[PDB]
Amino acid sequence: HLQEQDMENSRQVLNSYEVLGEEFDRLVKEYTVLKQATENKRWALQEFSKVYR
Amino acid sequence: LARLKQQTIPLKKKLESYLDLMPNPSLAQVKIEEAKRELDSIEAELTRRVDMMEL
Repeated sequence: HLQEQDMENSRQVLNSYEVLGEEFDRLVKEYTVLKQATENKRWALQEFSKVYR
Repeated sequence: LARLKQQTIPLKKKLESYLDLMPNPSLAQVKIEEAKRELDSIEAELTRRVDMMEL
């Protein structure tokens, strides 16, 4: 009863994001791509810092 | 229970690409401006460490 409550809350959050429209879906995809590239640079920076130590 | 917790992982992983955006498209565009700016900056923030390594 906690588990499908958590999945119901997650699906409600996803639906509330889907209310905004396809422009916000494009924003979701764009920020996902930007944050994936951002984490790609961040992990490389952290790995170089660990190598330098 | 086990299969619900297993299928939670891809659903939560896809949901993780949604919590970083507030429900306001105008402010979303306003801060996506600096999102593009910080991407262009961290494409250059890795440059000076490589420059100090090479020099």
